[PDB]
Formats: sequence, C-alpha cells, structure tokens
Amino acid sequence: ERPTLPIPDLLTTDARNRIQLTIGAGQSTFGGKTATTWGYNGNLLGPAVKLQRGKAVTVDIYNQLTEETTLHWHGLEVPGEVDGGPQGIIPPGGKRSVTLNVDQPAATCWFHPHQHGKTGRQVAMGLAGLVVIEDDEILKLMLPKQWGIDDVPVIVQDKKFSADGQIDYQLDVMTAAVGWFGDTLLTNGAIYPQHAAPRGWLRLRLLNGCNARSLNFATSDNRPLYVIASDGGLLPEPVKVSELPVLMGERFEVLVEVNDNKPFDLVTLPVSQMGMAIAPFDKPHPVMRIQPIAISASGALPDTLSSLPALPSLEGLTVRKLQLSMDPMLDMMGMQMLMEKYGDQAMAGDFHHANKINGQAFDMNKPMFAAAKGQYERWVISGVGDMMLHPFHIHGTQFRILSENGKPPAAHRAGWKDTVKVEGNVSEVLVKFNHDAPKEHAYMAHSHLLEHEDTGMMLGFTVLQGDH
Ligand SMILES: [Cu+]
Ligand SMILES: [Cu+]
Ligand SMILES: [Cu+]
Ligand SMILES: [Cu+]
Ligand SMILES: [Cu+]
Ligand SMILES: [Cu+]
Ligand SMILES: [Cu+]
Ligand SMILES: [Cu+]
Ligand SMILES: [Cu+]
Repeated sequence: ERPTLPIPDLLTTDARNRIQLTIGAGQSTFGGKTATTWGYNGNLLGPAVKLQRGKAVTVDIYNQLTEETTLHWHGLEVPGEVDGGPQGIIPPGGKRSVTLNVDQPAATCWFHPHQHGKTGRQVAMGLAGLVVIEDDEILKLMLPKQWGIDDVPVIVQDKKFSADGQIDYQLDVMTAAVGWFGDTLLTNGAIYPQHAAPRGWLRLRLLNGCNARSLNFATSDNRPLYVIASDGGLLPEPVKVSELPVLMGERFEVLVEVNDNKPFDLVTLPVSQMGMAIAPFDKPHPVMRIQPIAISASGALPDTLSSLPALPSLEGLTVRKLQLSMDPMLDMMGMQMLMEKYGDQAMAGDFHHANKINGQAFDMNKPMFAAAKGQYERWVISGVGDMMLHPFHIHGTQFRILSENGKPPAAHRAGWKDTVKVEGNVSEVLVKFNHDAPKEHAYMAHSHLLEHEDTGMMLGFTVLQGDH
C-alpha cells in the first residue's frame, strides 16, 4: 500500500527559448493531515529544469507569495547578477527574468530561495527544485537515462509538524544553535514511497535537501552503491561504497543493481551529529522501497566515465583564511535546551547575529573581500574552537578539496564539489571564479546549515578582475 514515488516534471525551453517558474502557496497531505505548503509550478518542491552546456536559456520567475523571495541556482557557475543571492529580491506579485549561459560539465544541480534571514523557513515550507545539466560527453556513456523509470531523482528531507498538521518552523535559541530538525522523513515529498524499477541498473540522483540534518545512505540487504558523480559532475571512474554520507545541499549520483523477485529498501543510517540520532533516527530508517519490474532497460555501469584535470601547483597562490565561530552564550543555551528536552540520546555518538565569519556577522551591503577572476586561490576554512557541523558552500565555483576536516578527501569526494565538511578542524579547497560579481550582486560563502546562515554565518565577496 505504499504510494508511488513522485517524479518531478523534466522542463525544457519553449519556442521563445523560455522556461516559466511560478512560486506559490498550496496544500499537501502528510499521513492524513493537511498542511499549507509552498512550491515551484505546484504545491510542493518543484520541477527539474533541463539545460545543455553552451546553450542560453531565459527563465521567467513569477512570485505569487505575499512575501519577498529570491531564486539561487546552487551548483551553477553564473555571474553575480543572475546568481540570486540575498540581493536578488523578487517582489510579492512581481516577476524577474534571468538569462543563464551554461558553461560547465554535466551534473545534477538544484535551486532554492536565498532571502536574507529567512532561507531556512522558506525551504522548510517546501521550496526546492532540481537542475539537470547535460553535455556531449555524458550522452555517449550509455548510463540509465529513462527519466522517472531507471533515471530517478531522490530528494530527501525531514520536517516536523504541529498537532494541527501544519509545518512547525521556529527560529529560536535551540534551532539557531543545532539546526531545525524533525521526526518525519520525506522522499520527493512523500512518506516511504515505492519506486518500480526495471531489472538491470537503476540510477539515483540523491539530494540532501534537509535544513540541518546530515544523512548516510545504504541498502537494506547491503548491496553496494556505485558512485558515478558528485556536486559538480562525473567522477573519473565509478567508486564502489557500502555507505554514502551526504551533507546538507550535497548531491551524489549512484548506480544500484535491480534483480528479479528481490525488492529492497534505500535507507539512511544513524549519524553522530548533535540532535540527529533522536527517535526514529536512532536506528536505520527507510527512505524508499525499490520494486523490480520486467520492462526494458538499456543502461550499464561503464568502466570509465570522464577525466579530471591535474591539481595545479600550490606555490604562489593567494591564501584566504575563513574562521567560523558561534557566540559561546548561544552554544550554551541551545545545547542546554536540547539536553533538557531529549536527554543523552541528543549527544549519541539576541542570537540573530551570534554566528560569524572572521569575527563578522553577514553584512549585505559590505563584502568582506574581493577575489581574483580567473586565477586559482586556496581558501582555508576553520571550525577549530567549535563543536557544530558546518557544510561550507561557496557560490560561483565548482572546486577541488585538498584537505577535508583533517584528512585527504575520500575518493568519491575528490572530484568536483561545491560543499566541504568543517567540524572542529580545518579544511582547504582550491577555487577559481570564471565570472564577475559586483558589490550590488555579490557572491555568498556560508555554512549550508540554514539556521546558522540565517543568524550570521555568511559573507559576501566580489569578483572583478584578475592578473594585471
Ligand atoms: Cu544551496
Ligand atoms: Cu550556491
Ligand atoms: Cu539584506
Ligand atoms: Cu544566556
Ligand atoms: Cu557557559
Ligand atoms: Cu549535549
Ligand atoms: Cu557551536
Ligand atoms: Cu561569465
Ligand atoms: Cu548560498
């Protein structure tokens, strides 16, 4: 009796070379209770916008909410002016158009709001969509590619609800400290759905769309997952894993084997992050049921996928230090609240500017620095002196991780990424920005634990000129 997995529509340009996105409020049902929800072209979540490398598209965005919002293309390398950070306000009842000139490798990216101080609430209410970038190279690989049959997006999110059935979002001292988390897991908006998949190989495009919760994917019968792509695109070869940790905002594409008369579940395993192994997440928790079917499939697991360029020489590059911090009093009170409500299981395994980078809370009208254009830079990001998890994301770039929180990156994490783990230690990434970003439409760099972002842990930076 499980509902079928909802499939976002795959949306391409029309004869005018446009795509229309409407942002609005509607209603959804969760376990027989109605909730007010927000969506793109719909009442919850959104479509998957399909783009080709080297082709321009124009996106018309209609805000039919009664409050301001913005639309950011997470993972897509575009100029500040169309990046849709906090300065890209779309008035309630208004329309903004952006032209996107796609110039990066095939990848699964996504889109969501970036309204200043309110991003967590707007994502919790339901706003998220997907971007599918294709190029010439990926289409020659004979990967599974029937959308909604053997090539399927999997957007995983937690929410909590009040007794009246509404989504229960509060930015308070506990949530500003540890993040907004809940007791109900959704998969493309549904609770424990089933997906009917052809015998052979199934391609899952995994997105952790949670506000604050880290995930760790595995299968019910321990069959392996073959990682084929990260945030910014294909890896050089598939990497076989028994489990796959995924931070907030991260994407991975995996292939899994589907065999006759053997259903299995995709699950998430308990994580060690504060607050996130509370019941029902103290044990392995189901995400979706895979049901084998006997319709045609042509997809395969290739020996080779692509080629990564060599990491450049590190001598001579500009180094930028980014020190993350949390107000000791916020940490104090939030942790105490968490302990009092839930006890030891919560540790298993004015705060509106309390969270900072280099001693400064986000200033929308003062960028912290100007980065070079077209030149490699080394950015060193530290959570030393703090216990919380900071998945650190940088707009405008796909980067390479040199060191991740005390160690070289795992093989499946060594390709193109837009997020890096920072948690009580220091990480180092190699970045290059191909496009301009002025003071009036600056690039953001921030923790993707959304409650931290909303209470100050973000900076603006410009990109202007390069070598002179
Ligand atoms: Cu994002
Ligand atoms: Cu982003
Ligand atoms: Cu602002
Ligand atoms: Cu206090
Ligand atoms: Cu204290
Ligand atoms: Cu604690
Ligand atoms: Cu903290
Ligand atoms: Cu550009
Ligand atoms: Cu962002």
